[PDB]
Amino acid sequence: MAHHHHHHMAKEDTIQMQGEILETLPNATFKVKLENDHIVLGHISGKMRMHYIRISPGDKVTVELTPYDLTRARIVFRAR
Repeated sequence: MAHHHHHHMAKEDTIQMQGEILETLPNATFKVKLENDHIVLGHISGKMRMHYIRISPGDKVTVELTPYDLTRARIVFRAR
């Protein structure tokens, strides 16, 4: 196939996007609505989430999403 380009992506760029919890889910994942009205699923990684106070609807929180994986995210609760 003439000059067939290899599907091998480079330069990973993840984006921290900040909004508020629209809905709490017991799936270790929280339905977070961002300031753009775009709702993304911010998932808490690690067993810390069980010990951590589950983030109630109406709490503002940051998450981190690859623009390609916009459907999902990882929670970014800013701990010191």
